[PDB]
Amino acid sequence: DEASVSPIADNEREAVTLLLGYLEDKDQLDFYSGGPLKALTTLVYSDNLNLQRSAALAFAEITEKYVRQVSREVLEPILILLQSQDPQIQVAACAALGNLAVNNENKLLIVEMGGLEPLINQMMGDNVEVQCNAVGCITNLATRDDNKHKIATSGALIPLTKLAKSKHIRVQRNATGALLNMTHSEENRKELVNAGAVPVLVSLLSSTDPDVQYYCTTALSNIAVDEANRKKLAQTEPRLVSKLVSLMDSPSSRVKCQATLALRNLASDTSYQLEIVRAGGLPHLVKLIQSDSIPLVLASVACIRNISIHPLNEGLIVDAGFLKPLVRLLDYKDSEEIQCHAVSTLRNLAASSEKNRKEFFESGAVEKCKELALDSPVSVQSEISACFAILALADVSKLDLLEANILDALIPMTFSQNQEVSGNAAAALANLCSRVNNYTKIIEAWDRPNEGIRGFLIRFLKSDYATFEHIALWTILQLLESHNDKVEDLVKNDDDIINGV
Amino acid sequence: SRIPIRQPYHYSQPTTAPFQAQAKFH
Repeated sequence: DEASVSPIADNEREAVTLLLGYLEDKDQLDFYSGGPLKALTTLVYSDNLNLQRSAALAFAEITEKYVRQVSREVLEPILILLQSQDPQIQVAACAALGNLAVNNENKLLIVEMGGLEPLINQMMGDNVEVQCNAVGCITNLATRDDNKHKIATSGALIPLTKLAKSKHIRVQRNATGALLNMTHSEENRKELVNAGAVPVLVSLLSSTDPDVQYYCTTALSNIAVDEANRKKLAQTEPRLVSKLVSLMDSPSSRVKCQATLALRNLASDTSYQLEIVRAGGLPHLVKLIQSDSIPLVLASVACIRNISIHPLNEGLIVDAGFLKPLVRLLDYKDSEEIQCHAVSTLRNLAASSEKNRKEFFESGAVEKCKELALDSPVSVQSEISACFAILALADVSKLDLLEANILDALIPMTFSQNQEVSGNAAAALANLCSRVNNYTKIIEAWDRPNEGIRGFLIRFLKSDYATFEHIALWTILQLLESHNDKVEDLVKNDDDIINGV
Repeated sequence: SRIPIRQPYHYSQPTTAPFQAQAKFH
């Protein structure tokens, strides 16, 4: 001024001394407003590199400490620090921006103020720390649904794909994390596929890093949701199935689970329904449905439910010993989904071929089904109903089913208000009465239990469902053409014949 | 031959995993 001179302007000395005053009483004072904010702003605008650095470190430590929603004016200076050429300023400023980007509103506010291009150009510089931090920012910003569209259509997927291959593990973690967060919507997945990041992920399923391989597994699992993606992946990278199968035995459990789910998503299509079995995933799954951890059980039984759709797999599936663990899973009462998956699996297995039927029966499947045929959710009831409908079409199995007192389960199910349950149960009952050598159990179940077959016929004759009236009539004719006197005079009751209208 | 037919969408339909990645900094 007049007595002395310094290299630093007086407003900035003001700022620095005030800042010193604040940094040792963080408790008491809010930093995203007022005094602290004007200090930091002044220090951002300054000529002096050291003061800028000081501001950046300040911002970084503050944002590290606590995260709240902040105004325009908290963000502008950090965005200006981002424009700096000083490496450590870049580091601190990015870290601060990400710590702020933890909070949801701040994500939208940051992206809307145009932070994307700074972050992107930071990522294309070859200082590793700023790569890690800037990519990290993109990662945290890509967790808001509003943003990921705008992030995708900005060209960030290209440096993300690039940096996902980094020899530095921190960078790779943040990068693959971002790529993962870009797989929550269909169009983001489309954009992600276009950038050619799929071969990178597929390759990085072999990463020894837990975080990286988990992120890539989850990302691929999320991509497999779309059918076009599934086809294109079946064409492009054939090795995927194998790698996922091997990942079903990973050190980390979340990886086993997510990989199993990815295999389910893939198993939605038939080519994969076969190729998973070729890759020898049946052992891992057998081990997994018998496991303790119920998410693994859920994933594995959903997966096997999808795989069992293809008939050609059937034998393999039975020869791998799946039946009794599945029947065991039927006892699980607390998870409706596991029940549904297991019973649906059984339905698939039975519906496919009539060859390993013997093994199916020997598994104790039918008795468990009979046991749950009334005490179970309508879902399970429905699948059990379909299953019975399937089994009652094997002429050689008819008398055995009848002998196992299957009518005691079928007859009440025909009261169910669910079209599938009642319908298929009635069809099964009808086909059990058709052309059997012995009508004993049919006779014994004429009135008992639950009003018996007589009650059944009487009711379904008066249904409006044309098909039901017809299965009633057809049942009657199948009983008349039974060449068994007793039953033919059981039809002498003409409740049936004046209602046979 | 008159088996009950499985609905085209009667399978375990694919889902998007709910996991969201968190960034780690300096």
